[PDB]
Amino acid sequence: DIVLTQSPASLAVSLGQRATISCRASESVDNYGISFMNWFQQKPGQPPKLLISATARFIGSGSGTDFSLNIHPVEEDDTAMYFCQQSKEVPRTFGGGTKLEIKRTDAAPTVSIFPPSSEQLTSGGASVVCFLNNFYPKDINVKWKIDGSERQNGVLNSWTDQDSKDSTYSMSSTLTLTKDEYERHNSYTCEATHKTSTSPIVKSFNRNE
Amino acid sequence: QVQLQQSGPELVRPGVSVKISCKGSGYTFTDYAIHWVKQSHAKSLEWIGVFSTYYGNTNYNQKFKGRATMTVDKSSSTAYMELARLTSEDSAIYYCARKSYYVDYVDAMDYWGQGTSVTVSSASTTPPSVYPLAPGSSMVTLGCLVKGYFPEPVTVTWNSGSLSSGVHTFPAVLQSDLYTLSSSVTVPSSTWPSETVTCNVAHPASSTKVDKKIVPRD
Repeated sequence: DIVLTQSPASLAVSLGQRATISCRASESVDNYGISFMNWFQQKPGQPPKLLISATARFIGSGSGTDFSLNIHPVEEDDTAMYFCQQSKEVPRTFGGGTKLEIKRTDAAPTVSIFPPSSEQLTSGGASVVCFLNNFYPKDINVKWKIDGSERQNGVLNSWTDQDSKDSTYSMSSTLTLTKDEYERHNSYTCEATHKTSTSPIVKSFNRNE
Repeated sequence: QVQLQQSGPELVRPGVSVKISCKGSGYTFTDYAIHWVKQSHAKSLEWIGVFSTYYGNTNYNQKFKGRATMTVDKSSSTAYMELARLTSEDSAIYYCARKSYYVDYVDAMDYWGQGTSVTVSSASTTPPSVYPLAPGSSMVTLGCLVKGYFPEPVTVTWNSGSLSSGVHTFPAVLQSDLYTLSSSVTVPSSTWPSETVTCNVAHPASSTKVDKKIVPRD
């Protein structure tokens, strides 16, 4: 097969600036002056959408084995995965994708912590939920503390893709305990370390309140 | 408008086959071939093959080992793809796409179906438990925890879809053959609890719908 290698894996570009994404083919995808190369944009939850075929904000360039997609000017809704795809030979093949991130100003996460519902405790479980919403950049770490001691087991995290409107990220962290272990401790703390503050953001509750 | 409408999500046991459909509208279906594409995760698109709706000729990616069979019902403008002897490696979103030329002689995939999510698993269908997340007594953030269901998908809405801004519904996480997901909604503090906020959860696979009001803590 013709192998397509994209570079970089991800890039962050400011609004109005130029983004350049590379695709290298393992052999020529040209003949008769025609480049049999397409580009696709895939937004989360959506099918790929054809952007460019062969070689006005999206422009393809290149020849032989060397191709690139240029986006200019970059807009908020351009956050997406971008794929190259060759139609020079069967089987058709795709690159591994490049994530375009929109660079925006830093934004501190809005942190909210929730105790287990009475409904869940009745069935014998206890999930503590922490939402860390609308932050930028995407790098964040969440630490769970129980009575001041870090807890690692029972933590499950989920992240959103970058918001197509405000270019932020959100995260949900859930610490799941048994009702038995949960009722043996008093203080539960979601602790977030993010570029936006030197001190970690702390939200907590006490079970006995 | 050109539209390709695919069949719904499938949960299938290992070793069986699954047959998914792709119905075209808004164009002459037999004037365009149909591509099929597998997406096993966000950074993988793999071409399965291309089917001539007019002639019935097929060209397959050999990597599927002949396990894929492409057919058509011309009278209903519907293409089918059957994938046989399934394993967990076949769990993926499957797309159909129309073959067209935007540039002369260059095969492109120009309109795509919405995708069909196939889950290959022996695990049992299980309805979700829906837990409301209320804060104690600016903006207020409320939550909904949707726990212990299988398979995907669930749909979460707030106030039957009337609350759309300020919602974050997070990707589900699988553990021990059960999914958990959460959703938050942020609203003006003057609007809850003086007005009602409800989490609406639907789990089609278990034919379950649950509405849970977010009730202020007593």
